[PDB]
Amino acid sequence: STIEERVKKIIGEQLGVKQEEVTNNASFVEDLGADSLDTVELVMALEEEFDTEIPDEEAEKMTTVQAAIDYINGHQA
Ligand SMILES: C[As](C)(=O)[O-]
Ligand code: NA
Ligand SMILES: [Zn+2]
Ligand SMILES: [Zn+2]
Ligand SMILES: [Zn+2]
Ligand SMILES: [Zn+2]
Ligand SMILES: [Zn+2]
Ligand SMILES: [Zn+2]
Ligand SMILES: [Zn+2]
Repeated sequence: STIEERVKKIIGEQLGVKQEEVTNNASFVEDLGADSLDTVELVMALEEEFDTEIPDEEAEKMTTVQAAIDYINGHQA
């Protein structure tokens, strides 16, 4: 599985959303129904899956699926 696939799987699982709905340009809050808890638990799930830290100032701007994919691809452990 590619990093795109693994990031999308974690997002779908954390947010209770179906894969077909996790499009690359989807907004976590505006398309995938993320509530405030979801935002911190999603960051935590990505950090744990990829063994990487995400600074909160960058999480605040990480508002789409592609933003999360690009962060993870760009910070490989
Ligand atoms: C706990 As699981 C179904 O993402 O391996
Ligand atoms: Na795919
Ligand atoms: Zn899984
Ligand atoms: Zn849905
Ligand atoms: Zn949208
Ligand atoms: Zn951690
Ligand atoms: Zn940890
Ligand atoms: Zn760890
Ligand atoms: Zn951490």
